Amino acid sequence: SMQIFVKTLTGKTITLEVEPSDTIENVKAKIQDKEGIPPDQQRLIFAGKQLEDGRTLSDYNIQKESTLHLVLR
Ligand SMILES: [Mg+2]
Ligand SMILES: [Mg+2]
Ligand SMILES: [Zn+2]
Repeated sequence: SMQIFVKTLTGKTITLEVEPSDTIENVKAKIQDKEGIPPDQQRLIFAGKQLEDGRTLSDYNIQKESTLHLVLR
């Protein structure tokens, strides 16, 4: 039942419920439910790296209570 956090540029904090197997595309689908940003307009960054829609959270060692950064495009 793992939680992660997404911070927008103006400091909003979105809490997501994810599994380490979830893909980044999944995470954007969850963010869309909460914020109303279509997945194609979302950039997610973690530890400096842009995250790719095909990889999973585990593929990036993103664990419980990690913070991802959300920027638009
Ligand atoms: Mg899931
Ligand atoms: Mg599952
Ligand atoms: Zn995509």
